[PDB]
Amino acid sequence: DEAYLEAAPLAELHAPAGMILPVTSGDYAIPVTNGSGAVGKALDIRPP
Amino acid sequence: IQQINIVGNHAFTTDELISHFQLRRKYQKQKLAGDLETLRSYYLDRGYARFNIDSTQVSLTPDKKGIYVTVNITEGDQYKLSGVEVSGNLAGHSAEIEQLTKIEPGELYNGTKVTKMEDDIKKLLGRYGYAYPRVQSMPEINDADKTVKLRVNVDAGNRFYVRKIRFEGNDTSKDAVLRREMRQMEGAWLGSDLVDQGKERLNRLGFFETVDTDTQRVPGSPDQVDVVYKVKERNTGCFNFGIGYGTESGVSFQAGVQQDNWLGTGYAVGINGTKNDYQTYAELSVTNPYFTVDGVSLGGRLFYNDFQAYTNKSYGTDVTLGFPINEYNSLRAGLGYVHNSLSNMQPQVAMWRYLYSMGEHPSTSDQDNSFKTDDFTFNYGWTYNKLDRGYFPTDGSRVNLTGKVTIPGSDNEYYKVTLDTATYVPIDDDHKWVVLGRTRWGYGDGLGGKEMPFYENFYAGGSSTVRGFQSNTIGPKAVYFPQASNYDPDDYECATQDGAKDLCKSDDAVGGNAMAVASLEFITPTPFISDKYANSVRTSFFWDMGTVWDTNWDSSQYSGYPDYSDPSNIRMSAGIALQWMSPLGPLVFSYAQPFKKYDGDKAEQFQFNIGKTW
Amino acid sequence: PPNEIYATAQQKLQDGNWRQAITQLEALDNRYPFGPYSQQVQLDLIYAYYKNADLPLAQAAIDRFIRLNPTHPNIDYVMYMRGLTNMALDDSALQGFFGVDRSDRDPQHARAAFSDFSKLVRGYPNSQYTTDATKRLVFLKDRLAKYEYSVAEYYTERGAWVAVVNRVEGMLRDYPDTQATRDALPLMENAYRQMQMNAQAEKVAKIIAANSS
Amino acid sequence: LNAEIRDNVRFGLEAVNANFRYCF
Amino acid sequence: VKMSPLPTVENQFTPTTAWSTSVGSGIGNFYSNLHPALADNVVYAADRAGLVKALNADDGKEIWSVSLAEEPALLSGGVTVSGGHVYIGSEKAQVYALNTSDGTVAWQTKVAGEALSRPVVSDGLVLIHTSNGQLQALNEADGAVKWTVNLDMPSLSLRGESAPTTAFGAAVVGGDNGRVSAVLMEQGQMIWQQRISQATGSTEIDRLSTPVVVNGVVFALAYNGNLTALDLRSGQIMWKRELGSVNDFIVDGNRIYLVDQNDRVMALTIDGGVTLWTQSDLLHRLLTSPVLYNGNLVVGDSEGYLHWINVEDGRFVAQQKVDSSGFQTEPVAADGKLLIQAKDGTVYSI
Amino acid sequence: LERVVYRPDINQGNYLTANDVSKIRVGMTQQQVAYALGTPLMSDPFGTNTWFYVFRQQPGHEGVTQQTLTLTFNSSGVLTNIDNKPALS
Repeated sequence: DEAYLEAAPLAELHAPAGMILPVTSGDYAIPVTNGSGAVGKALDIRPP
Repeated sequence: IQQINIVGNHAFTTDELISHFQLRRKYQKQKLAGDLETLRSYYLDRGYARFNIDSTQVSLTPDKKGIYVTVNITEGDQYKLSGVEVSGNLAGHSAEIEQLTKIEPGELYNGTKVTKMEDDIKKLLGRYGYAYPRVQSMPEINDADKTVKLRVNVDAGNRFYVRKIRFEGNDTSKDAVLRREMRQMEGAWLGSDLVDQGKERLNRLGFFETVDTDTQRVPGSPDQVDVVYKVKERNTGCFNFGIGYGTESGVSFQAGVQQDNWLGTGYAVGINGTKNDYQTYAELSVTNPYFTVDGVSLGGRLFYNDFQAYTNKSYGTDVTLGFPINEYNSLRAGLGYVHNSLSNMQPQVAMWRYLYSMGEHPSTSDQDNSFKTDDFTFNYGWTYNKLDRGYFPTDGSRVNLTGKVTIPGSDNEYYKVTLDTATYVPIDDDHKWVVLGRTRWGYGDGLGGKEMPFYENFYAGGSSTVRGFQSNTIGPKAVYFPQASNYDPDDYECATQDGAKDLCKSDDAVGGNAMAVASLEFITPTPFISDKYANSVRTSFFWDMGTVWDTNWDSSQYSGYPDYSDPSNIRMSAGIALQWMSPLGPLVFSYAQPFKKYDGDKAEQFQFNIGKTW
Repeated sequence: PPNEIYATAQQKLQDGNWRQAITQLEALDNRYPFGPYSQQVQLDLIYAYYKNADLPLAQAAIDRFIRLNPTHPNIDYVMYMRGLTNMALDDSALQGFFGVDRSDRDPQHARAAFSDFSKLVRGYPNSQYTTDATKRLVFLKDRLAKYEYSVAEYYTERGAWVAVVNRVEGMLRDYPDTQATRDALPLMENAYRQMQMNAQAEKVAKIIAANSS
Repeated sequence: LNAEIRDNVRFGLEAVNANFRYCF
Repeated sequence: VKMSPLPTVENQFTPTTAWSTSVGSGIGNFYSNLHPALADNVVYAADRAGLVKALNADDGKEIWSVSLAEEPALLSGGVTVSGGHVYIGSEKAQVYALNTSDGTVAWQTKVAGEALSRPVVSDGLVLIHTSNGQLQALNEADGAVKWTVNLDMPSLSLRGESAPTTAFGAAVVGGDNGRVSAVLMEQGQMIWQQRISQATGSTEIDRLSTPVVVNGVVFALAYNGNLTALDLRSGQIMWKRELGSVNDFIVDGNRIYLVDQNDRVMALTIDGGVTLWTQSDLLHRLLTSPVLYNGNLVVGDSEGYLHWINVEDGRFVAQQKVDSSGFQTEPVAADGKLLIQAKDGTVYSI
Repeated sequence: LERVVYRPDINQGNYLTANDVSKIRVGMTQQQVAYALGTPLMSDPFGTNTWFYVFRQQPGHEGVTQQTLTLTFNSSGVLTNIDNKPALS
């Protein structure tokens, strides 16, 4: 299904002015992309 | 192989020592090492501290006709154990280690006993979080007087803590379902005796085929571990639908669903019913094994049915609360209500005795009658269960005591108590040969001088109780009174006034006021069961007996008919049965031939059912 | 002959039964295992396995394809299909129909899928499938955070206050930008409040207030 | 008058004795 | 899976059977060399039960008996008779010394291994070859051990690891390593060792069963295809041919008569690996070792027949069925008497 | 009312004993402290190098037994302060 396209947006947290949050891991790091391709039912998933 | 020659012995003969060998054939000689270990243990178990094997030889006959095996044994004397010296990093547990080490001076040295002591020290230390102890032991031998002293080097090591408990087999069940069964909490010290509780708990639920425990070390820290459980879900429960439509039945149906795990949530459900031209039935049963986080259970059922001519109907409700009182025992209690009505009853001695005790006065030999009551009752019970399997137990025992008491203000006044027990005793290290005993008892009576209503009477017989007999065949039979039937033109000669002249005996079971049933079964493996079947089908042999009798039967007014007050008329049968955990559940196939029977008994040597009980 | 099997498989793939296409593809691989058509047929079989939900066979076919193609002009297509294959193993028709929340099931497959999509996005930043891959990565990231959340709630109910604190810290390190963390933080505060650790509770309260909305 | 459709899925038509059984 | 030939051999001369008698039950299914022996017109024989008897060599009548068992004695190795003493071994590592006038036990000793081959007697020396590779030299008068030597013991076969022979004061020995050697019998001091055969089938190919010394030349053959003529003072090969079997061979007339692994009968010259003749009519029927009796070779089989073979060209002279149970050990003959014991307890004299 | 329901014992935190508490001194390094006491189970994920040791036991149908120990370390890794809470308020 296309339910994955309804996932909520992500948003970074900030510190309460004077104490930090633990240093995060390098896992589950999502790179920034352009978004030029199609999604969901608009994609061709047949072999080329 | 033709001959094994064991030479060099004086204390023992070949015939006994060879009796513990696996070899007694060609191309099997590779197993010889196991027999040599056996010899090492046999002598090591008798104090022969210097026992060894100097050489062995295996050789072929001419033209590969057979094999000769010869073992050259050096047999020493017997040594006595003078004491045990224990030292090292005992970490405060020396009193328990010493208690586990005490021996009677002069006892014959036994290498296995030494191994057992070492294993017990590791087991003891595991209880306090010493996950990886380092324990070694060795004998010191004084040959001047054949004395052996045992030295044990013990180092408890570090305490371990559990960082995370992870599961990798939950495809359908909720994670919470398994965490509720752990007795080891995270962020606390490890206990081997506490972790092992989990592998029993996950089996008692009956939702899994296997539980594999594990311990893995954290690569970044010398004192922390992870505990990982692996399970494989057993498909549990089914949904059935059928169509009864026909030219005689009209439009009719049957349907229902039963599961011991509903969509993986832990709730048990059962929904059943049917409708046709002659009877209606519906039942709803739902229960929550976990109402609160501490294990309090709550559930109940509603039901309704009716049958047309005699004609009767009933309906009611049962709500039951229950809870554990210790690790193994639990209690149940609850309340319920049932409505019952009867009409067009055939006159019977037992039924009329009931009606007279109730204050009813049905006309003699007259089917034009009715009776109805509203009965409120209190339910209670008690259970015990230490079985290690949900379906095919190998050890332990189970006890289930139940009963009911009427509530003053109700129309009926009665009490009923039943007891269901079973015990499994293994006779096999591999748990393939097992002896299973099963017993059931029940008794009840009225209060206030009134009789027990006949529709709550006990019946026995059938594949669920005593194998080989037709359901409800065991017990007292109905005696009918001679006379207002509408079937006289065509029919029971005792009910119709045209042919009904005197009291008559019959084969119509009425059930009794007391029963006792018991059997013994031998559970065994068979050569025709392959791995596909070895884990799903059980083959057993059995012997069944049972008796049902009528409390308050009065034989003094009936001299030409059997006396039903005698409880000793025990019916007995024996046979063989196969229990198969098919994709549709634990189906039961059985054949038995009654060997002790009484007048009026009806036999059914072959029975089949869908099991899912006992 | 491979030309008739190929034509039949192509006709069934364009408009036809998936099983018939599989049968023809299997006959072609069984009879002509080393011909040039294997460059498309093997892929057609993996694709077909996906369409027929023959997931263990899609995985075996993918592993064999990759072993035989250390490099390939369309290797990223196959990796993408593997990621879809792993996502296909988390759900079931019964959980979906009744509206069941699946975050409490063991996320073994969600992690495997995450790893495959991560490798796809990082290794081929100019891949034509990038947009869909990043949407799935967002979905799966939340899929995992909900699991950690549910376990933390269970332990708060049972009273394992230390397990609760450590599980929520793990959530802070691994999913600092999802909804599950904002929802979990009150559990951290209450767990601290059941122990005499008020100085730490102040810190939790300040974090919650700073990001309140 | 009957069919075997899937493991744990049974159907048949068998006036009639038609039925269906599904196990999880 | 082999055909056992039944040739139409005429029983020429119709050898006359003088008698048959029996002691005990017989060796039966067990492989052994528990052969009877003839000395001073008395035939000595025993079974595994421990029953040992002396019989009159001229008519087969029993003249003396003893029981050596109360478990059974499980006697093996055969009986060796020399001078005034009779020696018999056992699989219990016991060796019994009986006298020749009355076979009551004179002494017995422990040999630390099964006595699986023929004991032999030299000049005051009893040589016992054990199953574990130890060769033990016993004192003929009391069982004392003068010396021992030991060879290596590969995990191969039993084969009745061949008994030692003697020449010029030294023992001529060998074993299942495909090796032969000589040991000085005064000290147990090894003089030389030599290799007869080699094999790549280290777990498949057998190496050795009996050496004989003729005119100072050592003649022996390894199972794995190697019949050799060696010097006596050193492990020096005189000649060799790729022949080999388990059963012992006959040397006489400057000719060597051998039986192959497949029961092929062959006659070779004594000066080289030169074949004189072969016969196959008894081929694939398990044969015992041959003896030379009245100028003709006598060979038996597993089916109860004896065969008289012409020493010149291998011509088959006669055959006669004596005991349907078969023979396992070789026949013996002396002073015109041909004596043989069947697989079972029955002993025949022709 | 709920006093009759069986409740398995609950343990939380690492194991503490006076014999080891008496061994900690200002001036010890983090490695010496972890060695002597064991790996800490709780720390301040948002702040300074502060370690917490909590000993908590809850026997069935009993009260809560708890002790805590707090260690404050500098950025150098040297222990600067030791605090103890032998009982709950």
